[PDB]
Amino acid sequence: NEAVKTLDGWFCLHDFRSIDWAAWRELNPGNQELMLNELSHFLSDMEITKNIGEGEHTIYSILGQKADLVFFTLRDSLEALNEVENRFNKLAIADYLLPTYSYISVVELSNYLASHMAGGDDPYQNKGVRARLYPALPPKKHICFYPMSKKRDGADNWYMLPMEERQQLIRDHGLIGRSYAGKVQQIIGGSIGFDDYEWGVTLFSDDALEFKRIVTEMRFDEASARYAEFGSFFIGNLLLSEQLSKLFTI
Amino acid sequence: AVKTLDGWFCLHDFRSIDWAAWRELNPGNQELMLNELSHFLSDMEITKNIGEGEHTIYSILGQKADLVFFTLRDSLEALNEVENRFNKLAIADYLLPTYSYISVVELSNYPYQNKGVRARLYPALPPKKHICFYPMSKKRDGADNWYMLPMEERQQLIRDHGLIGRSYAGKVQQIIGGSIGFDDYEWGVTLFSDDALEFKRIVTEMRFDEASARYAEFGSFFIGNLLLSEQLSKLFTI
Amino acid sequence: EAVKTLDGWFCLHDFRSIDWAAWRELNPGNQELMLNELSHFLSDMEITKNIGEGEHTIYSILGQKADLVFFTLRDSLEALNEVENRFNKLAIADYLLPTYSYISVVELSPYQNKGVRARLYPALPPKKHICFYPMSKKRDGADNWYMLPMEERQQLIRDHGLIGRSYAGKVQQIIGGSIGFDDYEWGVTLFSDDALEFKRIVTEMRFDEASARYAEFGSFFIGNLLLSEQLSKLFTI
Amino acid sequence: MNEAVKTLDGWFCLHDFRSIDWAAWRELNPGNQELMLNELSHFLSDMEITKNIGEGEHTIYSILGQKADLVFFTLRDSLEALNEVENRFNKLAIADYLLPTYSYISVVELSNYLASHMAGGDDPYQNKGVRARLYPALPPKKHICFYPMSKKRDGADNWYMLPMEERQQLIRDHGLIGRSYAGKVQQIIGGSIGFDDYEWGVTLFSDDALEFKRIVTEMRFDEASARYAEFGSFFIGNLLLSEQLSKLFTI
Amino acid sequence: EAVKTLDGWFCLHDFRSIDWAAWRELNPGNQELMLNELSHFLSDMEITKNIGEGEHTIYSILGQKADLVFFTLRDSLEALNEVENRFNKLAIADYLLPTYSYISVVELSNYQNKGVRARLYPALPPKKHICFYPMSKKRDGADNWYMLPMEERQQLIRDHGLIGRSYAGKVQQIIGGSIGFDDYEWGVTLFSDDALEFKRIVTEMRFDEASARYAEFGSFFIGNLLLSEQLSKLFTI
Ligand code: FEC
Ligand code: FEC
Ligand code: FEC
Ligand code: FEC
Ligand code: FEC
Ligand SMILES: [Cl-]
Ligand code: NA
Ligand code: NA
Ligand code: NA
Ligand code: NA
Ligand code: NA
Ligand code: NA
Ligand code: NA
Repeated sequence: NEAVKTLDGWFCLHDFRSIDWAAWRELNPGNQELMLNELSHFLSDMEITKNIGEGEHTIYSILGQKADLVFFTLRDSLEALNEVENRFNKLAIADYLLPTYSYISVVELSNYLASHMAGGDDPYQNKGVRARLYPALPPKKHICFYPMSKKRDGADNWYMLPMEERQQLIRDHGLIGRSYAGKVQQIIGGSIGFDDYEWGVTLFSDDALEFKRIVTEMRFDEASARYAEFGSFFIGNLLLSEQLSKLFTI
Repeated sequence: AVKTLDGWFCLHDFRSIDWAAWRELNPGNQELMLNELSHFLSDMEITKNIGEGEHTIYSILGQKADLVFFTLRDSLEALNEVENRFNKLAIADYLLPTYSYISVVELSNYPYQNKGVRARLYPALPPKKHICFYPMSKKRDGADNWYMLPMEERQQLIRDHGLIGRSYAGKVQQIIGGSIGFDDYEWGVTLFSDDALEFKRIVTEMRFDEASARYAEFGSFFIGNLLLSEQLSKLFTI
Repeated sequence: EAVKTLDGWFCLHDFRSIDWAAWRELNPGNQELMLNELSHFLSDMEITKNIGEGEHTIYSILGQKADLVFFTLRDSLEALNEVENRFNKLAIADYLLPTYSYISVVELSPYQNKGVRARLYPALPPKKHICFYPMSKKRDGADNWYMLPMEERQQLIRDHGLIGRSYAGKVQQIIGGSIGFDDYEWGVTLFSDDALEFKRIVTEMRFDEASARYAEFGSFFIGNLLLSEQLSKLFTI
Repeated sequence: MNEAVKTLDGWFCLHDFRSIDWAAWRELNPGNQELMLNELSHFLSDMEITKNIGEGEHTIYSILGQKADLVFFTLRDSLEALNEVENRFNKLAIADYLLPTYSYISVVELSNYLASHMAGGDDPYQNKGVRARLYPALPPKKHICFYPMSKKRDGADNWYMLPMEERQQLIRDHGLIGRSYAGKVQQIIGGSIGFDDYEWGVTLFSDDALEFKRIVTEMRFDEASARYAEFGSFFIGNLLLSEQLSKLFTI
Repeated sequence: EAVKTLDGWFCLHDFRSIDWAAWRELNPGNQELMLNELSHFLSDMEITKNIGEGEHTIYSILGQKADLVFFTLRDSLEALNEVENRFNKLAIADYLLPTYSYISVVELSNYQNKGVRARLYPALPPKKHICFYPMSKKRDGADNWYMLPMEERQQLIRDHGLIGRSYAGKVQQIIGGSIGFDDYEWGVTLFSDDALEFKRIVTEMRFDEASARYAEFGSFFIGNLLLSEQLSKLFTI
């Protein structure tokens, strides 16, 4: 009956793309170089915004046919995020990066558990809270993304549960997640009102098998076993600018 | 069974921009097509001014769409004519259809001369910075069957739903379009706000209210930023 | 305990999207030739109608699902498929892209009775608007229509019909049975001069137990009557 | 504890649904069209040879609606032979104009819910009546109906949790309805557990398409289907002989 | 309460459909050059197989879902993604259209032991046929695998394994865990010289409670072994 409340940080876009190798193959090397030069300029623009504290971004190569690349971008406004989107699509090389999936969310800190001492202070001025709402992206070797929702299915209805019961379920969920400290970092984007599921979940690790371990362990925790609804899963490997030229060289 | 008052017919027209093909046009042809679109929109502005409809444009975040054209007309004939004349614009070959929704502005009984009722059936569109659209239906699933509830139960559920919505006065404006008989869900919901986080807040709060917790089925969600006709030239300039 | 039906014309709902980008590239003379051929095809349809061997009508569809629906009725599946092939062989059909179709047969849940024939071989009323959607009856746990005893189903059907009778002169329905023919169990076509009547009747029925508990719906399509004269206007950019 | 159904299995089956790309076909001049039709005609006569030496069957139906315009139903004695027919077909020049819209892989199946021959030590695959079912001759009926289906595993309606004697009863009652359509509807059941996305592909043949509606409707009120049937898409079509193809493909 | 797993090679199931119409437009010379490049690519993968750093095989797939599956196993996600990108950059890959893929890791559950290594880093038997499908365990009302206590689940897995052991020598299985990696929880590959053994084992398991009550299935793919030396014949029109 008591709705969850959230603190909300950067707006987020997960932008998945497949490379149109057949078309790219037809460009002569000089034109490929010009397009990669322009992309490097765009990416340095991204880096400038990161270095003044106004957003974040990273790129991972995606395994399988769902995508070749994910561009994960965070900005302080939907206007800025959409401007990045348009600037990217207007790049010459974007004609060769075909959209296969996207997700819009906002970094979310819910109030199921406390993130700071109660008592009148502005949480947005708490620098530990800020480090979570406006997260620096760890350059971990692997990324995992998937959206999810909470079930509203007969006797398994998360949104009919009272606050104290949801708090208990989230608390137990967090005990598992905290046991992966130093092995898995999570960024939770809330997407109710913004996209097709209720959260977009990003995990970072140097060992992709930690994704399998934590997701499996949580699936036996009642919060997920009874109430999790999952979308598609995407797994990838860190892709640094220095590796893009190689990737786009046939 | 609920009864309703019904206002303007509505089209949400979602479009993706085909940049790769647009890029191949020389600047003169791009300008010609944008000028044709500009006259199309000024003709829609006239219809808006004479009180025979409304329309607005928002840029859409993510890959679902680049633009939404939200048009309201007093007849399905007029609405279909707008749609066909839009599709026949040269520039429409570069605006690819990704999703659409058809509905009618709805006011339930949970009069047409009443000026306050008219303001809702024939709504002026607020030029808010952000839009949110999603369709939804009510469940008919085992023990969670909205349409098997007696009228008094549904009236209580709607009443509690409305109390939440009233607490967002001044922060979120809603247009509810009925679509039973017209499209694949039962309502199209359009929200307008200067702060997109208010969409997240109102939709989350309603999801813990029984009327939605037990009975709501949701389609896809679209969020966007207001786009004025005068900004189209810049958007389409590569 | 299974229902028995009387069966009439075989029906095709053929939804098409207009490929404006390609159509735009045709010079005016070629557009005119293709419209001339289409006008010949439609007069062929009209001849079958006028000798009592079928029916047909065209409506413009709102939204992106389709631009046009061609609703054709014929006395055999061979004749229905032949119309289909003739239509797709038209030059202009290259610009009418297929987006959805439905196959059904007009259903009454005797064949010399004139009143029955008027239902099995229905004249299409030239109403301003059309509504189409397919549906099935649920087989879902405790909401299982096909496990109900005949007398229960009969009662549910009765109350459904009372609602329908109250829309006499506002909505005309054609019910096509499609069990064995398409992906749902019925195709429902509604005709009216006031499209809000579609919303009213479908909503009122959805609160009736027959639909509230047991109805499963496909996509809905709503449209406006398109006469031959208005086709030339439509296809003139 | 729970006894799984056992099956006898015959020819492997491909239902290959295709849509005609009239816009592309229209751009060919008559000489090149006739030539691609000639190649198709030779292909079909080679299939006819395979049928005549008892190594398979095949038939063609025109499909109503937009799901497809044609179905090529092919039966062969091995998956290697079936896949070679498929590839050889796709390599026909005309196949570029026959766009794939749906396919189904199955194997002609005779379950052991009811007996097909007297118990004993005899090899059923030498029983000529059993063979007539496992390696079915295709009747040249005017109409075909195809749809895949599965049995539900959904809460209290779980077919695969039922004991054998209860499933036997349900199938027995199903068969009583089916046998009442003797001379009106012929069925070929292809099992596809492990081979495709549903558990069976069902093909019906009849000279009156309304018998399809009649039998399927009547069965849907039988408990075996009312409680446990899960249905895919339905396809209905009209017999198309090879000699009718030139007329079909003449614009 | 949660299962713990040993994890071996990372796996890619890469399903492709041949674009026959585009391939037909190529002159035989270009076709041969593209097939030569593919042959070199495959022989490089054979080297990786011979030094024990991975595995791969190719099967032709029945029906329209695909024409080929490329099944590749590598010791890192970096090495797997590199194979994938190298493949897509082959000229011939423009004619091998992607129709489905699966990412998993060979999994041994706890429900250098040289015998363990033979399962985690499996040699691929050159069986005449392959079967692939993904699956998950249900979390649906009263049929919720992940809410069962460990002892119940262990019993269900025990009975499941008895069935699998009775097919030893006829069916070889590779179970890939995919929780966190793809859309289902496992990818299941079966190998056999008799495709009917796929139907027999999968059917028999479906009447076992572990699958009857709790298994959720994706699409099924079946195919015939395709050696590198047979590719020229397949692609020659
Ligand atoms: C992995 C993974 C998933 C997705 C798969 C699954 O849930 O089965 C996953 C799913 C979710 C989902 C939805 C939610 C939103 C729940 C809601 O608001 O109803 C959601 C929400 C939370 N998670 Fe979560 N998670 N999660 C971690 C990993 C995963 N988490 C790790 C690691 C940590 C530990 C890091 C940290 O301290 O924040 C962690 C902690 C939290 C906390 C903080 C609670 C606490 O501190 O006690 C909240 C709130
Ligand atoms: C947002 C949103 C949704 C979408 C569903 C969701 O769970 O997100 C949403 C959904 C629906 C739906 C269906 C219905 C139709 C009920 C039915 O006929 O089943 C539906 C119907 C009503 N709503 Fe609704 N809403 N809603 C608001 C926002 C949202 N509303 C705000 C704000 C207000 C407050 C407006 C005000 O009173 O000033 C508000 C009020 C009403 C009133 C009473 C208004 C009046 O006449 O006074 C009726 C009736
Ligand atoms: C509209 C609409 C639907 C769509 C379902 C929905 O919930 O939207 C709709 C749905 C169905 C469906 C299925 C069936 C058949 C299901 C079955 O179990 O046989 C089905 C069958 C019948 N309907 Fe129906 N309808 N329906 C009307 C409109 C609609 N109807 C109007 C109007 C009338 C009143 C006209 C009259 O009195 O003749 C009317 C009456 C009947 C009668 C009684 C007349 C007769 O003998 O045929 C039968 C039987
Ligand atoms: C039509 C139709 C369907 C699909 C619609 C539905 O609701 O099932 C249909 C569906 C199925 C399905 C699955 C199965 C698989 C059962 C299982 O193994 O679970 C399945 C299996 C069988 N069917 Fe079936 N059918 N079916 C007929 C028509 C239809 N049948 C006609 C006709 C006959 C009459 C046979 C003849 O004499 O030629 C007939 C007979 C059998 C027999 C033989 C039983 C007996 O002889 O007593 C078995 C086994
Ligand atoms: C575990 C688990 C799953 C997935 C669900 C879950 O994790 O709860 C799981 C899934 C499957 C699936 C599908 C199939 C294929 C057919 C099917 O019903 O889908 C399937 C088929 C087989 N399994 Fe299976 N399993 N499985 C074990 C555990 C699991 N198994 C353990 C254990 C062993 C015994 C190995 C050991 O521990 O020493 C074992 C053995 C086999 C053998 C025989 C192998 C052999 O003799 O070498 C076959 C055939
Ligand atoms: Cl902390
Ligand atoms: Na990839
Ligand atoms: Na703030
Ligand atoms: Na966008
Ligand atoms: Na339209
Ligand atoms: Na057809
Ligand atoms: Na290699
Ligand atoms: Na194939």
